Amino acid sequence: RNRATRVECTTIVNGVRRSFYVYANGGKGFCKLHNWNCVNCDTFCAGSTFISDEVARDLSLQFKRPINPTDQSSYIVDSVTVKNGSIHLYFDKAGQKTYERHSLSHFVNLDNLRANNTKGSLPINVIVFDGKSKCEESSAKSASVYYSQLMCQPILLLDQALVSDVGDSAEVAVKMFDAYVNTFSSTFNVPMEKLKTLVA
Amino acid sequence: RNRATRVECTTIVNGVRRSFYVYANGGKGFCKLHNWNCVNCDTFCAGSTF
Amino acid sequence: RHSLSHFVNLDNLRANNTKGSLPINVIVFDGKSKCEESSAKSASVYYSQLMCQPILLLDQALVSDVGDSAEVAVKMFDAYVNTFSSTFNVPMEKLKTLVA
Amino acid sequence: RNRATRVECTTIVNGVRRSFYVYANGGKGFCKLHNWNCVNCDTFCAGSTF
Amino acid sequence: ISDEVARDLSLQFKRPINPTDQSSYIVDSVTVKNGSIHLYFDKAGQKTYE
Repeated sequence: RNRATRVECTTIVNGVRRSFYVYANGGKGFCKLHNWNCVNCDTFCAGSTFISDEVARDLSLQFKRPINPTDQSSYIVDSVTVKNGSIHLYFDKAGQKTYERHSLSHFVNLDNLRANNTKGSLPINVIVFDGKSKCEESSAKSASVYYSQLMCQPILLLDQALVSDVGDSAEVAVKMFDAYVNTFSSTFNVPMEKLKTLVA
Repeated sequence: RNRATRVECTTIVNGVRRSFYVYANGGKGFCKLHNWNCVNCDTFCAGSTF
Repeated sequence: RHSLSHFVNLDNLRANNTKGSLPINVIVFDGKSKCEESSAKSASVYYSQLMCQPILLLDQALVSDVGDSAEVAVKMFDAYVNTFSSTFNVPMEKLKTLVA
Repeated sequence: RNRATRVECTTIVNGVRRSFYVYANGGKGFCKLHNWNCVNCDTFCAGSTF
Repeated sequence: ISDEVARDLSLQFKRPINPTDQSSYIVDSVTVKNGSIHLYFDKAGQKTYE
C-alpha cells in the first residue's frame, strides 16, 4: 500500500518541539520480528532503521497497530578504564556486563559536548552531565531520545564527577618542560622575552 | 490499554507557553491512592512520577 | 538543610534567569514588588515539574541580612599585608595588584 | 515498607560505583534527635549505624 | 584486525570487539650482512628485528 521511505514524528526538547525522520524499506519485506518495513535492521550504519522505545509507543498510537521496539534509548555508565590512549566505558545490557571503547581525543573539551550545545550536534556517542543537579539529568534524559534518533545506535551517559578525576595529565610535565627550557637557556644564554612568549 | 511512559502537558510562564513531560509506569500496577500508573511514587529521585 | 555555597550570587538564581535552569531547590524574590511575587508563583509550578520535589520560596529581605561575612576580615587582611611588608619591605605596586 | 533493617545506597569512588548497606532497628523504637531508626549510634561496632 | 577496521566491524555487528595488533611500526636502525638487510624496531617497549 505505502512505498514511503521516511516517516515524520516529533518530540520535545528544552521546551520546544523538533522533528525528525524515520527510514523505511519502501516495499520489500515485512520483518515480522518488529512488523515494520525495515532495511538491514541489525547495523548502526547511516540510513538504517532505528526504532527507539520512547517513540515506538507514539508510532504505534498514530498507526493503530502494535509495534515492537528494537533498542532502548540510552544506558548509564558504571566504570571507565584508560589504557594506551584509549578509554573503555562499562554498562549493562539486558543483564550482561558489556563495554565500549573510544578515543581520548574527544574528551579534551567537555563544554562542547555537554547537554544542549549551541551547535546542536554531537561529535561522539556519549554525553556528560552533573550527577547532583536534577535539572541537568532531566534535560540529558530528554535530549537522549532526540540525539539517539537523529543518528543511529543508543547514547551512553557519563557522569561529570566520575570522568573529572580520570583526566589528570601532569603539571609535573609542565615543570619538566620548564627544567628543559632552563637547561637550554643555560646552554646558549637566550633572552628571556622570546622564551616566555613561546612558553605561553 | 496504554503503555505510554510520557504524557504531554503545557503551562504559561512569562506570557509564553512551555511544555514538559510526566513520567508513568507503562503497564504495571495501578496505585489506587492516586489512580495513576506511577513508578515508585514516594522518592524525589529523577524519573519518578510527580 | 542546604549548603551555603549556592547563596554567594543571588542574581543567577532569582526568578526567570537567562539560562532557564535552577541549580538548587529554592528561589529568591522581593516581598514588596507584587509582580515579582506573581512571577515567582507562576514559575514555581513549571520548575517543580521540570525536576521532582517541591520548590521553596525565599524572601530577599530575610536572607539579605543573614549573609554578612565581615569587612573586619578585609581590615585584618590589610593588617597582615602591612605586617608582611614591614617584615620584608616589598614594593607597593605588586602588593596592590594582588590585593585587588 | 522502609521499616526494614537494611537500606542500600550507592556512592562514586575513583572510577567505579560501589554499593553499601545501612542498618536500622527494624521498627522498634525511634530517635527524636536523629529522626532515624538508629541503633547504638553512640558507639562503633559491627552492625551499627553511621 | 586493526583499530581502523575494528570500530567499523563493531558498528556493523552491534557489539564490541578487541583488535589484535597495531597497523604499522617505524624502523630505527639498519644492518646489512651477507647480501641481506636487517631492520630493527621497538614493539611494546621491547627490541624487535627482521
